[PDB]
Amino acid sequence: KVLRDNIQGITKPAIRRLARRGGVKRISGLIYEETRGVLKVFLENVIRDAVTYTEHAKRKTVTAMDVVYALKRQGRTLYGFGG
Amino acid sequence: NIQGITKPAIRRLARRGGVKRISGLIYEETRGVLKVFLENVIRDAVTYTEHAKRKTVTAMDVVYALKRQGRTLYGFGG
Amino acid sequence: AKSRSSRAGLQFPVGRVHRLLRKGNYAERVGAGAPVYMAAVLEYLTAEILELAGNAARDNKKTRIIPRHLQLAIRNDEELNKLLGKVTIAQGGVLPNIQAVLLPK
Amino acid sequence: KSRSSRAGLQFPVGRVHRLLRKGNYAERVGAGAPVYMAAVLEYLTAEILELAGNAARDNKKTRIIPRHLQLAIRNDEELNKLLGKVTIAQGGVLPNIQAVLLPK
Amino acid sequence: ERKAAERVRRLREEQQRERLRQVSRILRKAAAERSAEEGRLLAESADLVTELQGRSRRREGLKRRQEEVCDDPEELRGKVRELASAVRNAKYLVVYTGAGISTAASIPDYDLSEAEPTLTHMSITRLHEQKLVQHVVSQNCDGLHLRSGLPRTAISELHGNMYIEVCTSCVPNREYVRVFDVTERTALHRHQTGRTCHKCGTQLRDTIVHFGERGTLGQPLNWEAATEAASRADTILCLGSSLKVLKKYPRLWCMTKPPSRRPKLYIVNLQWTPKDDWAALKLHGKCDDVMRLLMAELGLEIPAYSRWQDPIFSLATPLRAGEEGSHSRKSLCR
Amino acid sequence: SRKESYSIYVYKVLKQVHPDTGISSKAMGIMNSFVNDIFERIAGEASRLAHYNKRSTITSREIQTAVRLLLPGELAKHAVSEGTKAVTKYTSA
Amino acid sequence: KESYSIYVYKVLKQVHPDTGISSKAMGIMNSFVNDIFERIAGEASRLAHYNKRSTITSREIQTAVRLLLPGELAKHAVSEGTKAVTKYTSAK
Amino acid sequence: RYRPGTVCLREIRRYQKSTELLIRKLPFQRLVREIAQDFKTDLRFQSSAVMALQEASEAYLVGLFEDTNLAAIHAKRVTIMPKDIQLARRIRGER
Amino acid sequence: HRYRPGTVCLREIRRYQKSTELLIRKLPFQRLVREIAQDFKTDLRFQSSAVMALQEASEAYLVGLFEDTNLAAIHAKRVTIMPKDIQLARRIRGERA
DNA sequence: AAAAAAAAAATTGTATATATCTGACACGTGCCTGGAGACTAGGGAGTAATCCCCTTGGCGGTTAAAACGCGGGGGACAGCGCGTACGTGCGTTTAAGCGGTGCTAGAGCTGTCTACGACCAATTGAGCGGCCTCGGCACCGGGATTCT
DNA sequence: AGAATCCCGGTGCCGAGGCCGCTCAATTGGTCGTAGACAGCTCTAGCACCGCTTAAACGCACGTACGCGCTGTCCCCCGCGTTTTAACCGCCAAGGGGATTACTCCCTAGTCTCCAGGCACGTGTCAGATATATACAATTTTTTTTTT
Repeated sequence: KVLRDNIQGITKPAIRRLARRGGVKRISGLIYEETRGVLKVFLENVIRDAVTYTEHAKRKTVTAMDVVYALKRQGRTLYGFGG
Repeated sequence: NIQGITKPAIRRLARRGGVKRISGLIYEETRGVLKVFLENVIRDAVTYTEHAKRKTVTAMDVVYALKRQGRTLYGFGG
Repeated sequence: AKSRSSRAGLQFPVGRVHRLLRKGNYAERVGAGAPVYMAAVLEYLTAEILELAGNAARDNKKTRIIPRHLQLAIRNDEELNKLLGKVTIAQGGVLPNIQAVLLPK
Repeated sequence: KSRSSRAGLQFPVGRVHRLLRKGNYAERVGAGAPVYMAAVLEYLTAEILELAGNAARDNKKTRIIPRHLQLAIRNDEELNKLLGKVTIAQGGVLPNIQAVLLPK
Repeated sequence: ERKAAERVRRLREEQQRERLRQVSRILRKAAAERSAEEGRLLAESADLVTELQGRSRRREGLKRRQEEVCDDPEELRGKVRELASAVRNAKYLVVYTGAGISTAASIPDYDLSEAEPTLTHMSITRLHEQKLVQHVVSQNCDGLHLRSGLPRTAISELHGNMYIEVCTSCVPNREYVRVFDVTERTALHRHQTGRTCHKCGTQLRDTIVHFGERGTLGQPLNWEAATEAASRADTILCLGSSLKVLKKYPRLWCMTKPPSRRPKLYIVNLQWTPKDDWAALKLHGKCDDVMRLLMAELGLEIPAYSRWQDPIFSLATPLRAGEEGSHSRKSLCR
Repeated sequence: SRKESYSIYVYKVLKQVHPDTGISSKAMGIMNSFVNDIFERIAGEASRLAHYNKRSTITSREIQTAVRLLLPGELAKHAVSEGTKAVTKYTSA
Repeated sequence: KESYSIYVYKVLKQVHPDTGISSKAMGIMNSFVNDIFERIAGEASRLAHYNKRSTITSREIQTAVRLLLPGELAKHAVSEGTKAVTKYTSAK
Repeated sequence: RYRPGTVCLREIRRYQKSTELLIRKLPFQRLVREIAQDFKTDLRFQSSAVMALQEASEAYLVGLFEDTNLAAIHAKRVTIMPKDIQLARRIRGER
Repeated sequence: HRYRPGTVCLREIRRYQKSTELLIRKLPFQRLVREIAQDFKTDLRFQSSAVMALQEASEAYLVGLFEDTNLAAIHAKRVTIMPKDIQLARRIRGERA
């Protein structure tokens, strides 16, 4: 099975909830698609770095350690997942 | 002592940034921000200074200080 | 006293940090007093963070500290924010803040 | 008969070999790794100098200036991404005027 | 300032917190259970137990407000004699139907068709034929007041009469009556009767308004008519009202105009309300019994409700074809 | 195999500061990340500046300078003093 | 002091024989070459640390080149480096 | 019915006090699998990595969210518009 | 005659984006560098290279701040800069917590 | 007679007390591996002497740069009217999420054995310091084109 | 018509690329200790499926508060002129501190041996979830009273 039509998997109420955590009172009707695009580009960046870290070790399974190394490579060190 | 940066100089360096109009309350905040970044860089440089047992700070030490903040500068022995 | 940590009156290991220093590819030889300094500064940082974490814990009538509590502790300190305003904490959230212009008049 | 010559490359490799060994990077160094590092070095130098020369010829100049290399490093998106946080000596900025600031 | 200073003022904040929590703890337990030496901090903080007793007594007062309060029948009948004098002397007068009258008529306190006009509605109608009462505002949405024989202009309902439906299409609007209640067809956020006019041919809109939407038609129920009726009255009366529905809309009372300039207002209710203490004359009793006794001083008999005598059935237009199966509740029969 | 951590030592300092306070596992994870991160950071600038002045040895001085580098004013003033008294206590005996 | 001036000059003459260059721009070039040196070697070093290895080879640095550099540039660099190392190993 | 805005602030504080995870695991996991299969086919992922991606994406999006909130309030507005996010991303240093 | 307000502004924009010369006078800069540096310890000596490095680094960072503020201002539906734009820039870039 | 201010009540979240239980934290234990005690050697670092490079300092010219005033015009800002896009609540549909159940690709460790990298003496050339010579480019100026 | 900018020519002037000479560093060569490539065995976690209960997403409609356009105002920088001023250049003196070399002490690395501290594991018990059923300060809105 090949995966398609999944960027729409993040739903409008989810983005509303995220904006409320952001401290926003009003949401425009043209925000969701561009938030989707920003999420898509950042996800592609992080997955590319992580997957490269993955084949570097001659491994066929992605590791959360690879994810951590990538995320601090973009200068986004994350706490509580080891390292 | 901080007044040594004249208003025309600030106007010109705002021009180089592409600004057309300047308010009357800009100069003091520009002076403050330049003061704080200068004090950061000079702290880093002077610490690098007393580490290696010398009484005069060199330019390459400034290069070290600026490269620490991810502000690398070229053309000075870097 | 046999352990080096007890010799200097520190509560983090000296042998472990010294071994990490030697097996770290930082310098081919290492001094003797460096691990003591490392343990001391580690004491200071861990103690100061855990103190404010416990303060936050007793603020909400809770006897167990959670990374939310540490998030609260780290976001309300001026200097420690400059330490680690760069990092991200798991399930930490954000301190409440509403702009005064957003309030009803 | 130098290693740079038997490799076909230009930048030194034995120099790279020593500065890898004294670099405090590993207790041991591989053999062909500095050849790789030199090759990628010649690459990046080749395209940066290519675009710098294009900029210089675009200004009818036979010599290079930090202004030309600044223009070269700013016009292309990939090198901009690589040279993101880097501030260049005597480079300047790309001329840009925003649309609605222009007179109607 | 100094980190030591940070620690010390944190400590003084801590001692403030501990003293507040321990004064709270001393307050919580009763004085009788505790020892004599204990509670001296509570004893010197007599203001604390003072507002504690204040909280207890205000919750008790709220409970008294909710629970039904009775008055002595003889003082009630004397005050009703004064009420009879007041209702006789006034040339124009307004009476406000209440939720106590709703409970007497089985309408929920604040189906509908099966409900019949209560004896309080009988007495109000009798006052209307005697013309002592000129206008009436009804809390209840039943329309049982119309069944009682009230003139439609004389009675104003803020919720709306369930039997009556008014078309929103026409600018003057078209008024129809149906014996059966329509709440079964109608739902929240939708305002349509679903019954086409015999003449216009457009779907009617029920005069009742649900919760959460605004009625845009003044013909079914006229606000300024009620305000003018209140203004014209020499005195204002209310009976058997929990008042919350009438609390919702102030204009029908015309509470807006100053208490001095307005006609004097009196409210009678078995359950306590703010207008009860606002009223100069207060009477605690069942609304039906009070109205019967008021009729007794008036010397005029209470009417008896009859489906043949109920105006709504004749005022009801014939139902549209096929609408019988639409409504879940059967049509009323006179 | 065996895994190295700082659980016993940080738990000891928890007792030293707060004898009557508990702890959670995610808290242990986040503090372990904190201790690691600060350790490689400080050792990093120490190694850089040791390379910088052409010295092959690492001692208390370069790491004291590193502490005064990354740590703000009052925190650094406290850290240098505590480290000095600690090192003199260690070397005295 | 050591610098890469002559080698860069050879690169110029192999690409642009009829071109003259100043000294400042050469300083920028030297700083640039050193900078990519620390980036590439350092990330190779953390790669060697991560996989619990103690030997530095062509693999970690080639993965690093894939890592820091864009697609067309990355594939060009990896291809040239592989051909260069194969040429180096061909002759002994 | 409450006035417009009280519910807004209610949700604001309700989710500011909350610390949990705000995107359904299955759809975002499907998305990461789809976006990752373009680089090497027949990939296998573990749970720790996907929750790491959860947390990182949530942190970034929240951060850029208050950034755009500041940008919008600077624009004498209470409404947020796409120009706010384009500004925030341009001036943060990406793109 | 009198030029309309803006023509000279565009002219100076064009001339200053075609120039690379340092913009502020050097002696006041050396004065300020000395008079900020002396506070940490007394009797310091400086060389020209460090001073010019500080000069041009500061010039570049500040001009960067100004295109940042210019984008903020044009987004603000304005043609005039105000301090709140600089405050927003310091918010975004994160140097000020 | 109308507007403003204070008080009171009703909302509105906001915070809370408590009975049961449950799974996770804390404490006890064996042991085994890293840390500690002792001795040796050797190279790195601390200390003394020199110099000459460089930084600080002063002074006269002049000259572009800075400072101040003033008329004026475009820009900021407040207010008002109006259309609509989004908050909000309810009925309906859907898929996330939990619980087993099973399989297997795949990570991890163990053994070895050979290929590869470190170390050191010889040695030779490519790279670095000095001097040059001369041409590419800056400078002042005249003219060619371009918005206003 | 008009100032500002691009364009062409002439002249001077100091940096750039060559050339000479030498010295440390790259290269040969051999050798010995050692890391990982490879096979294989194993055990565990990710994948796939199924069934079900339910909480969330969606579609819709209604209202209303907000963004936006327009108009008026007033007001505050801009361009230009004129007086003021200190920046910069060039030159000259002097002393400190950076850098280099020589030398002798001593501190880390390394090795061996032995022991005790931490880790994996297991079990008890109690703090917090979880549901249930309630208080409660802030607030805010409406009414009533007072003042002009």
